[PDB]
Amino acid sequence: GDLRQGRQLAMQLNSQTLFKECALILEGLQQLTEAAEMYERAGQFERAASIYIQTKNFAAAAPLMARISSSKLQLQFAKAKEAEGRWQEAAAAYEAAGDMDAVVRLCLERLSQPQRAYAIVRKTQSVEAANQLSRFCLQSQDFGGAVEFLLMAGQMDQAFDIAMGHNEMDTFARIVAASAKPVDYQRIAQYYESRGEYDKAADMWSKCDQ
Amino acid sequence: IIFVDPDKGILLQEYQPIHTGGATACIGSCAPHLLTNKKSMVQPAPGSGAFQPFTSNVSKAIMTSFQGMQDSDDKTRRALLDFSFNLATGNMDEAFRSVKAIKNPAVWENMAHMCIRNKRLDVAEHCL
Repeated sequence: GDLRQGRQLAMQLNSQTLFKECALILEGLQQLTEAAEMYERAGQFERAASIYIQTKNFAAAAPLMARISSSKLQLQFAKAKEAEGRWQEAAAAYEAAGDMDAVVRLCLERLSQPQRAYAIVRKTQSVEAANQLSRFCLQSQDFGGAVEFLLMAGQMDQAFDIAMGHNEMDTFARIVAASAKPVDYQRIAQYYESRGEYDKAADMWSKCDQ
Repeated sequence: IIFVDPDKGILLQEYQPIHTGGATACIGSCAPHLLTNKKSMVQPAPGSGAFQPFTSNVSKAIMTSFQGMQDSDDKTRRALLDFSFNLATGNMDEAFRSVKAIKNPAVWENMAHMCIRNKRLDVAEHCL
């Protein structure tokens, strides 16, 4: 019970070892105001970082961001921010920690970011980020970027039907498998000969060069 | 016999045979042993042609890195299962630091005592 007296004996009888020793021994009597402060003078900044990041005290672990700026602290803080409304930080550390599909999910469902998502997956070309973008391409139409996000998302029919009409027909056939060969030009062109845009269908029929 | 660390993957402790009475499958693991299988049959009654019901087709395969475990108390179980977690994975908190630094008033029968496989004897020298 002499947390005080044992603590002053825990500075005067050590350089490092009894600092951490009495620090975890003060964890045996739940004195954070002494064990935590003699974590840093015992080099137990990991323990102080965990304790500060876990008890909703990310500002106290902000000095310990400087040596652990990892996902387990920054993304945990961002997830708490997501819980309490700051989903900007949530998607920011999602992008820091590679939660890219949730980055674009927050883009298109929480952050209201069409064009951050439309460009970041024009770059990334990931799967479920482009799926959130395929939802948003079902809500908007960027360009060949939009057909990108429809096609690498499994949203086959949407880019398909836009190609059946709209000029985005070569880039649809491109990003489904490929649009460079006479065989694919013939087959997607026959799709157009059945489903409108016969003009450019016969045009690439001629680009087949029979 | 593997203490899977939740961080660094599967980390292995020992290769303990199941071959305990024609046993080729481990169906469980109690505290002092591992509950492996056995041949499933009906024992004849002793001294007669009758058949006693079988006791259990479950061979309790004694576990080998855990020495002084099974004849001993259950402070042994915690202490040295924890030490063998420190064996396969590699740690120091459980068998030593978690039991020093808590203000735990007793005199245990086995604070920890197989702990020499991580090279420490005093926990089997002042407890034992």
